[PDB]
Amino acid sequence: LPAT
Amino acid sequence: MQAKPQIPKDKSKVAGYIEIPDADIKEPVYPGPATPEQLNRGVSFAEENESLDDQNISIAGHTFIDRPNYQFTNLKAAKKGSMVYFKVGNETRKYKMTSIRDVKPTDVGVLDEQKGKDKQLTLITCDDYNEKTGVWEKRKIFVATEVK
Ligand SMILES: [Ca+2]
Repeated sequence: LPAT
Repeated sequence: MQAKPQIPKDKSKVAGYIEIPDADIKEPVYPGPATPEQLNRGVSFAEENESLDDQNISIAGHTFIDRPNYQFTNLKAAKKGSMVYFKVGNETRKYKMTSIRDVKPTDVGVLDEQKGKDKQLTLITCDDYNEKTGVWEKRKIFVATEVK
């Protein structure tokens, strides 16, 4: 899932 | 003749903007993917080839404890029945938080892109920062149903  | 917005080659241009009244947020929309380079500007499309009319338009951004006007820091305040607005070019679409969930730090499937009848806006906002492992453990991603 992107967004760290 | 009518408007015809399309993620162009200006990876440097906001493809549009996004705001929520119940959450009090208003930020730009840059082209996917939410990779560090993009997240450098604002909530980028969780996916590079996202479509201006995709069955599921995903977007992601980091959160800030000391900043509610960040990408998705003030989202934790918004919830279902939340009216969401998506502005792009000269067009303003609309969505309403219909579902909300969370998943381990690897369930990429969050991009959830299957329902088409009622398109959607997959929101992705990471949080639950860890200081021991130095990484985000829980993941927060809300889906919204297109209404416009
Ligand atoms: Ca998609």
